[PDB]
Amino acid sequence: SLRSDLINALYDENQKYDVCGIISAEGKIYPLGSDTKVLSTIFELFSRPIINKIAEKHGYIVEEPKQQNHYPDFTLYKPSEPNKKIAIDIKTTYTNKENEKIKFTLGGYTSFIRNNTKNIVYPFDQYIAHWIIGYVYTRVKSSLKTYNILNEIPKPYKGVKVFLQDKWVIAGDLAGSGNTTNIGSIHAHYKDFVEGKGIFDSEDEFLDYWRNYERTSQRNDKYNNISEYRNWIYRGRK
Amino acid sequence: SLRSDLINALYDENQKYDVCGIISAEGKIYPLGSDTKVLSTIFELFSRPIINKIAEKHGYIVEEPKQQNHYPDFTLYKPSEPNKKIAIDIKTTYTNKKIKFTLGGYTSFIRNNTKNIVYPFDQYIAHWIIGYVYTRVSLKTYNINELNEIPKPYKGVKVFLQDKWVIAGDLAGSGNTTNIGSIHAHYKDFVEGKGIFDSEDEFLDYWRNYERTSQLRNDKYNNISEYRNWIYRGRK
DNA sequence: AAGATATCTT
DNA sequence: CAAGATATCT
Ligand SMILES: [Mn+2]
Ligand SMILES: [Mn+2]
Ligand SMILES: [Mn+2]
Ligand SMILES: [Mn+2]
Ligand SMILES: [Mn+2]
Repeated sequence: SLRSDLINALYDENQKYDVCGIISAEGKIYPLGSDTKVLSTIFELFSRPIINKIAEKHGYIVEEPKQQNHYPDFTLYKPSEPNKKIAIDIKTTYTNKENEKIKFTLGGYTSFIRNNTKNIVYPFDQYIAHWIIGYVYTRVKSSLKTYNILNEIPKPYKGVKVFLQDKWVIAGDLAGSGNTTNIGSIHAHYKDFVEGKGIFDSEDEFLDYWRNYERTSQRNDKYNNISEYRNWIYRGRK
Repeated sequence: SLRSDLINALYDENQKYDVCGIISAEGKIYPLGSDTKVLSTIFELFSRPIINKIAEKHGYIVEEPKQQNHYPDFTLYKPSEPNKKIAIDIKTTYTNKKIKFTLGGYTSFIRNNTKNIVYPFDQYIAHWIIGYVYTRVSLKTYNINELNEIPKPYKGVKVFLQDKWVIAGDLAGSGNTTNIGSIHAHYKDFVEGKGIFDSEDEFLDYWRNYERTSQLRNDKYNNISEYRNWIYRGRK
């Protein structure tokens, strides 16, 4: 499928190529930094050509937000099925030591999930799937000078791993951020995201949970986690 | 000076080079995107070796944050006087052809000496802003021989180095993330320092006492004139 | 002015 | 974990 081919292409590109710098049209290269702000951007730009190639191979149109601050990073759709759009979002996180547990922030829970056209390229109800291409990397004089046309240039990361999974599948029950009201993913090992070991039973449960999750702990008398939500649901949503 | 040599070096590097992609050790090039989140990152990495070069020429050690989410991008200090550090922070904004920058939070290091800062705030004697302004303009890969044909995600870029206080405005630059907003002016005003604050003392005091929401501010002050009136009322 | 867009630190 | 930080934009 488009999906099996997408993840295959991503997993494969990550194996065969290592980003190591920014290059100008004149051939001068500037090294990269080791913080997530830099790597998330690098990993996303590294993903863009692959995502588009595969989509074109499957007859899908690819569209990126025309305006900034609009989810998702990529919208894939066939003209023939305008209401079956697929949102693909690239997310990145780090770890100081490989194999440790990781967590991702999975977008806000007060924008498009609560409002059909809020901060999304197309209305939420036109997408039938929301995929997450998650990247994980172990943080790592040389990075201070410029280089000319590779191999010597030090790479600010170690053991980059990539996965593709449904957002609802890896969604957790605890916020991924406070003042920016983000859904938090499960806090588990990379293998757990690949195998889809989340906490919701269905996409509808994930949606209902985040659509009724309160903004601050002061959730006290509603629900703060999946167990409480199920009890809340059992009682009649009150 | 270090400042004049840095400003010059910045201008020259900007005139001489156009970043056009990310390159792998294998020679394959991925193009750049056209949003601030991407450009801010590129403009900053572009700034690093030059800031480091001039610092070396002047005998300053350069330190970047070891920890994420800590101001500033670059901490410079001479090995003899460690208590007189210079903070250099890169900021970026776009133009579809008057501009404004967010200038960092007003509830972190300026209210607490050790909050979100690499070194105590009181060890810094200067806070410089290297501002990049770009006019907003592929999904294919390229090789070295195709450098000149890689589409740039910007039509033109202008860079400036000014003191933070000098370009600071009086309205926030963000709400839930409580950032100071710069003045809303033309690129030339940032270069020439046509601010609103009478002094860095006034800038600091204004942002250290700016309330987070309009409700709170409406009892104190929402702009420069009101803060001045608040001062006269005895800071009450 | 308030709150979105992406992640991380305390 | 929560809350609030990191950078910008809508
Ligand atoms: Mn994007
Ligand atoms: Mn993304
Ligand atoms: Mn962890
Ligand atoms: Mn919109
Ligand atoms: Mn700290």
